Amino acid sequence: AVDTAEQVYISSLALLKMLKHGRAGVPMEVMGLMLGEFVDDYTVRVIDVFAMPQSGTGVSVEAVDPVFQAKMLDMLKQTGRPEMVVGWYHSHPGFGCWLSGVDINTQQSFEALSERAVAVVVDPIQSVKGKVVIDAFRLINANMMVLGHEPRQTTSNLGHLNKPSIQALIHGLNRHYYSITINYRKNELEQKMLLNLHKKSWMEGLTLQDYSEHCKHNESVVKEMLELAKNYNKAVEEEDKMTPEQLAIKNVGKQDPKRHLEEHVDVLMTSNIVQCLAAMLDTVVFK
Amino acid sequence: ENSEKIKVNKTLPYLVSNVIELLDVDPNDQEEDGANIDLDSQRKGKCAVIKTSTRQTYFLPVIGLVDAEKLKP
Amino acid sequence: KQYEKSENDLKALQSVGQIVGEVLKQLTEEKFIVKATNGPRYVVGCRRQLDKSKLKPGTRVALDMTTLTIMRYLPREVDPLVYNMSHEDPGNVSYSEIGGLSEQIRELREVIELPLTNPELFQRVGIIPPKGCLLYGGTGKTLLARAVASQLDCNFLKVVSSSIVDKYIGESARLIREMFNYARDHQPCIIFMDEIDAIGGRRFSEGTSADREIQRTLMELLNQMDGFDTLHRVKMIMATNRPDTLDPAL
Amino acid sequence: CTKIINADSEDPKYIINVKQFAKFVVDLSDQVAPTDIEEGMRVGVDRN
Amino acid sequence: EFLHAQEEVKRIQSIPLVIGQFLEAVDQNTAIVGSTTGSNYYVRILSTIDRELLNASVALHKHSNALV
Amino acid sequence: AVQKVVVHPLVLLSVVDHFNRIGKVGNQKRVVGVLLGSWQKKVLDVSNSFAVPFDEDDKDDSVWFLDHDYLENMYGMFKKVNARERIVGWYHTGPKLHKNDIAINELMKRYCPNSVLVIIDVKPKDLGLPTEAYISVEEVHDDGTPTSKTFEHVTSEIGAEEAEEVGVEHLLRDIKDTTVGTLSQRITNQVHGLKGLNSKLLDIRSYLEKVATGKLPINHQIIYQLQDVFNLLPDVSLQEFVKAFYLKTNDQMVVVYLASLIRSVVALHNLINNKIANRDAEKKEG
Amino acid sequence: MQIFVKTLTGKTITLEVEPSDTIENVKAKIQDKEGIPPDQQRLIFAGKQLEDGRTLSDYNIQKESTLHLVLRLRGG
Amino acid sequence: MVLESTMVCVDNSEYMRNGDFLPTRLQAQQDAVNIVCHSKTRSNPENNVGLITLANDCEVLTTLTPDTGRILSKLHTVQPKGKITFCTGIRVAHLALKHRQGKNHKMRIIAFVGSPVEDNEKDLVKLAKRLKKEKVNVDIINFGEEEVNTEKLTAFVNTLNGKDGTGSHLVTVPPGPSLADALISSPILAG
Amino acid sequence: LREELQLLQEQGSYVGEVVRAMDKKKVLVKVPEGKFVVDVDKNIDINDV
Ligand SMILES: Nc1ncnc2c1ncn2[C@@H]1O[C@H](COP(=O)(O)OP(=O)(O)OP(O)(O)=S)[C@@H](O)[C@H]1O
Ligand SMILES: [Mg+2]
Ligand SMILES: [Zn+2]
Repeated sequence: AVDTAEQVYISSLALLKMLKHGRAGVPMEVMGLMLGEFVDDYTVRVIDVFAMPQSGTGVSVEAVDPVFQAKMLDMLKQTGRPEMVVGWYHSHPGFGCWLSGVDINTQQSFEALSERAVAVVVDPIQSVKGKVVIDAFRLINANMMVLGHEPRQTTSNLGHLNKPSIQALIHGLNRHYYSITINYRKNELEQKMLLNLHKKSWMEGLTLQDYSEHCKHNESVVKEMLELAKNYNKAVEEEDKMTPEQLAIKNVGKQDPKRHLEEHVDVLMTSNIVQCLAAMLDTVVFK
Repeated sequence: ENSEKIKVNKTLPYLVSNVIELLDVDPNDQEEDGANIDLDSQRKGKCAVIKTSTRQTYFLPVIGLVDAEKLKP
Repeated sequence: KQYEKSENDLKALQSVGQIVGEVLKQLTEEKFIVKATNGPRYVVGCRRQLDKSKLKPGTRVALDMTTLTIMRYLPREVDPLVYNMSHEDPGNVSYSEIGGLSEQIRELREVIELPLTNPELFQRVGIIPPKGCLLYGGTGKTLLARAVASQLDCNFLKVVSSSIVDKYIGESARLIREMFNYARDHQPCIIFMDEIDAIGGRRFSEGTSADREIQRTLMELLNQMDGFDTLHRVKMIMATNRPDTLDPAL
Repeated sequence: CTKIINADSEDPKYIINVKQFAKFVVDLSDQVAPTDIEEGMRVGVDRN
Repeated sequence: EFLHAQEEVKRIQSIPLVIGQFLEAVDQNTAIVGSTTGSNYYVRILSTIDRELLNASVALHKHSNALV
Repeated sequence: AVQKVVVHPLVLLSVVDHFNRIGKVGNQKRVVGVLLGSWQKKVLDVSNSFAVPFDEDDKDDSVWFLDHDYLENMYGMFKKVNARERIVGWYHTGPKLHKNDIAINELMKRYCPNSVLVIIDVKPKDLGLPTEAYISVEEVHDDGTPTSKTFEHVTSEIGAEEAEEVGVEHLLRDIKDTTVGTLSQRITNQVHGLKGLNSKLLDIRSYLEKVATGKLPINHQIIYQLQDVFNLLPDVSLQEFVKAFYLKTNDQMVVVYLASLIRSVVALHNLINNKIANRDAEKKEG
Repeated sequence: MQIFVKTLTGKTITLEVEPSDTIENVKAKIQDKEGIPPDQQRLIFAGKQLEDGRTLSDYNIQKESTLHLVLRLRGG
Repeated sequence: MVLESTMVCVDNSEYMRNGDFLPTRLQAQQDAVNIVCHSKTRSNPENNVGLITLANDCEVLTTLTPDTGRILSKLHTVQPKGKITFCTGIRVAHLALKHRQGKNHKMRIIAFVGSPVEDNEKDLVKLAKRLKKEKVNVDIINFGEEEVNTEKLTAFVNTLNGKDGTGSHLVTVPPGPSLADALISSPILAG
Repeated sequence: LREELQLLQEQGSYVGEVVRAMDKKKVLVKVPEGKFVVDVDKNIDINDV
């Protein structure tokens, strides 16, 4: 049996292949393989990911020639080192994460050879910048659903941590499959070299900024900042009046001075203090 | 078995509708494998458009079982 | 072969019909605000390999059920009503079959057969040809129309002038709209109304109620005929049983 | 409540008509005599 | 961390959103909408809304159908 | 010929994992692979890559191998699984610009006309951008050889994409310098880039190691720029460069003097907004 | 005589058969010895797919020959 | 079957350009390569046959592939012009067989030399003891014309099958333009 | 603010108009949609309705 503390380790490399292939053909359900490295009865490690040419419909998506599969794995053994189809994934476009009535069927084909084929959903729409609604699954027997017997024999307080969505609960969870808690394998091998490689620049700051127009832009804000302060020479004057909780609901048609009047003060500061300081270092450094 | 499965999914409740137009455009250009779909843009025959009394209009890429030459607008 | 037919059915019976849609405008390279003739409208995504540029306001699109995003787009559509209202008379009617109307023959001819080929003489004078005329008078009027129809093979369109009306809210006007649309589709084109009298009507003090949208579509056609469209290679042909009763402006 | 349209011999295949929803190629119930469902008539039909 | 939550707030602000027109509010952070559905419904708002820029062309959530 | 290159963080990452997969050789291996991408609008794009089997023996280091069947079929799969994708050139792991990369580019230019290379970093420490790319130009000229060919660096940056910006910003979850205000410029390029100019002053100090002792080729074409730098060293402080500098300090600070004057009044209006909620509740509530 | 087939996971199995056996026979045999029905029995040898009606003499597949199987992926 | 990988090294040197052998020197050794790649394929279907050269520019002309349609295409107007450089011919032969998909195959190389070589015998004996530490068996077959009694090649084969190697040979060239299908009947019959 | 994302997915309210109410604190109310009757939220007196 299982302990519902399965803890699927994935990587820091596979998920970018997951989302790029998932989003380049997003409204169709694209899918692929999971090529990883098995460990003990509890955990599993999926390290590499590749897709195949597919043929789809609106509600269904199939695969094509199987030759593609064996020839791809031969070339990945000879270059790098050999592995094994950890599992398989697919991509609900903007749905969420569940096993539909056809998604459950090819899972049933894959769980026969190895019983631990991990079924993975990636949604490349719901993922904005933070959360990436992934939620890997695996089947449970509908024979024990007939028995009314509750499976998986909870022997650790690590399963019931993440709560399922109600929309995935409308679907087959939890009558034919279960969820798995996952995290990410992170290391200085990779974590240091995506941070210190992505957002970097070279001259954007040792340079000046359109020197006749920066001082011109120091009037393009201040000119309407007069009349915006005239509204601030207006709105305080109608206080000691109708209970300023009313002055929250009422003022939603037009812009207030008070919040907008500290908005430009930050802008009229950092545009000046940066451009003044960066000019006064080139006097020292350059002769 | 195929005709039997058809009859299975050929249940007795049916949606009435009337013909609007029978579309015939080319397949798109150009298609690739990877995320291919044998359904969308792989030929020129044949498509059409219809409307149930409930005022809906869906695009058919696939004709279905019967032929359409017998049909018309 | 039979089993092949069967599997063509099988593999054919998994596609899904797709929501016919229309686009109002657009916000981003990816944000699109469209609306289906089902009714409502919703923000909707598209495919990154299908000419996100060619989607001008006015285009015709299709949407998937499941996720409601753009998958494919289709060219113009032509409301099969007018289609089957377009090309149904193969009459062998010939000028030989007719007689006693030579002067009328030529009169009609100039205003519908002359400019459709050569415009020179007119600009050489400097006068736009007319747009639409009609006769008035059992004298072979309808028959003569059917006869003259047999001289284009591309661009004759006839309408009975009464089936045009409908029972639903207002789409009768939409009909004439599509008509003039197809007119501008094939710039040489001949639309025809048979006894446009009944639909014609006149002025009233709102006696009835349907008279309201009747006159609505009426003034609709009024506008469509001679307002904000450079009438070019488009003749209207009408006839009556009493050329009194219609609107004076018409 | 439901309205008939027309039928065909040797096979049920009747045509129904309803108020707001569209029409459907339909079938009767065995539990009634197969006859008196001819055209120009009002009949009852389950919701589902 | 507030900023982290404040950026991740937009999970509602996904693509399949219905189109409507705003009508009126009666309180802070909550109001009633109007779409082509005509049927009107009284729903909340989110932080990211500038209350000040509100005959409001508004989009609404597909399933839950709230102000976005 | 080429404006610039655009690199995604995937192909940036898709070399590191292969550098891990051959890291068990221990002794010496450079990662060399096929770079895929689609250059459009005179801007070089880089999308996908893999790595080809490649070995090197130190004695007579002119013997390379590219298993082109592995290059034929896997690109044929990649041309299948993405027909938008094509070859864009190649790359190598690039610590220190190894010698075989003068004819690796000439070995496989029969696929890509402008077969561009990319030098990446596996042990990141710098103050710049640790992705480098060259281009192939050849010359029958100057002084060196009748057959002369030297690589020239076209500028390099890491392009982003709306799909992958979701991924990388979820994959960071680490120490960050967001909330760009008055301080982000102070540390992205005023703390940092001044020390960025260190390793470029010190870089030409490293070529300067040949005054009488270093390597035997002397100058010819290195000093025409160095003669220019002390020539294009900026103007001295005697002219109205003194006077017009005080002029703009006497203009830029006035805007700061107005803006700081506003900052005191706004928070004072906020002060009464707390004295309205202090005194008018102690009698009411208690 | 036996044969050999490897799944994408790297499995290694044999099947004592005779050259007059069809591929469908092997389909059933490893349906009993693997579980997957012949539906998703997409098998490859010599980089080629086999049809289930031809004898083993049609492919010259000898004993303990290194075939390769993948399922017939068709979810959605 | 038996695990090897047959790697042919063709001769596109400039001394092989005349017409002393009857059809062409090029086509006569070509069909000699054609029949041995039918002899290695049909005795073992796992062996692919690709060709390398040992000229001034050691090019991968055709990739190491089991198809010969690229081999049959390139060997017409192959331009056998160039200075021989055999001292790097050991390196372009050995490092090729480390790029193979299997290292459990037997490393078997044939080498066609039909030109006068200017190698150092002191350099190849350092390369031969290199092949002693690399455990490589190469049967060098001499074609064309050369220094008679293959100078430095008897000394290389002896320092190839030394240290319990005892299995490699040196098929020397007869200095007569006869039909070369009978000259290579000794490697195709046995080792 | 870290909870409305698990609050706003809730369906909104319903705008109704009452001609009048009656006993058992129930209310005949309209919607262009037909009328109905349900209870009142205990927090609402009906003389005020
Ligand atoms: N000038 C004519 N020469 C020969 N036959 C004619 C002539 N005029 C009418 N007919 C015959 O009468 C028929 C009537 O022609 P129509 O064009 O239908 O008449 P009409 O003048 O339009 O009358 P209405 O409007 O239907 S009452 C024709 O089809 C011919 O059979
Ligand atoms: Mg008539
Ligand atoms: Zn799915």
